[PDB]
Amino acid sequence: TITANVAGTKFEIVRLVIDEMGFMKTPDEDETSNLIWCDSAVQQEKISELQNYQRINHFPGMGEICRKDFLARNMTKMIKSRPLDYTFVPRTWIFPAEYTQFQNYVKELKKKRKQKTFIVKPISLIRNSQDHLIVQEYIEKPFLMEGYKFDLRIYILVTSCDPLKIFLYHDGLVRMGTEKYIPGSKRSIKWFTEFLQANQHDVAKFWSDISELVVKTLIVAEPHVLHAYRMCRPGQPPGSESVCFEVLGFDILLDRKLKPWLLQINRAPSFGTDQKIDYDVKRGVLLNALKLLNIRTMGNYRRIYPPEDKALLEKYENLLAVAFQTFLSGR
Ligand SMILES: Nc1ncnc2c1ncn2[C@@H]1O[C@H](COP(=O)(O)OP(=O)(O)O)[C@@H](O)[C@H]1O
Repeated sequence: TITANVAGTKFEIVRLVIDEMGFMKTPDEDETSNLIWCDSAVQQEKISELQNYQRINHFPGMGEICRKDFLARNMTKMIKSRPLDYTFVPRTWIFPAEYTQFQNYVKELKKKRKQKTFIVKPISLIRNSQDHLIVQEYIEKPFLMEGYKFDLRIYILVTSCDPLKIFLYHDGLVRMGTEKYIPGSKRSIKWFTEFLQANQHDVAKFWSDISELVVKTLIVAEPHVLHAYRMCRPGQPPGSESVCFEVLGFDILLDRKLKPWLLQINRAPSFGTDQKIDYDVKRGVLLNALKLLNIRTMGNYRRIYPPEDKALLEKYENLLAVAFQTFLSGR
């Protein structure tokens, strides 16, 4: 029947959900399983060994948008081509590569008598070495919740890279700060939207900005993923359904003007469940994801690609044309 291999997971909610969908757990050494779940990223050879009926929870080449240094370099090549479309990414400087370039930006800022804050990630701040770090402009005026800075963790389901299909879960995690903000309690996004409603903010625009952010982010990753997949899977017929799917964890910060900024993409987000908020959300994320796969022999998900809007789809396909063009230039 429909079987599963949960040897590569350490989270009970993953096993719980898979057991709840009706999957029969195979012994760990069994590679025949219809579904193969692994927490961390998989070797490309493992994806190449799959059969066309099998489904694994990771795309090959997704590290181009998950690794903060790769994400910075690729987005940079994209900003230079399409700056108006990609404004959701704070300026980032990869070290020890863009050291001199970063110093020049500080030089101009000094002469202009202006000041900016900068965050250093693997974490500390700076107001202006040969180590592998990254420098990023610091969003100084974040959206505060009762005087508190918070983080958004949204969950993205990518079911295919050919044709590209992207789903956005309309719920997630909110990580409020410990001490109040000046220039960790957990909550749900569903609750945060109800907050925005009571405080009269456009919840629809919030989701729309988030959706466009994700698609345009995956658009940057698409040429990397598509090539890796096709070289990993040379035995797939022209219209063969995707062997790979993936649940990505987007870390996102909103500024005072409720503009969503991309911080990182986690291809291996913790599905741990110590609290009830973690349970309901993450179970719903995993359960509905397997539902959409429809493994044979949506719920709180909304398809953001391909969009029902024709005009928006045209813009996306234009960006994809640029993404693939930018892709060939680098390699
Ligand atoms: N460019 C940035 N601008 C403003 N605040 C940021 C920025 N980057 C991170 N913050 C904060 O830094 C924290 C993220 O820490 P990070 O090391 O990148 O990931 P992790 O959560 O695993 O520690 C978040 O609280 C986030 O709000």
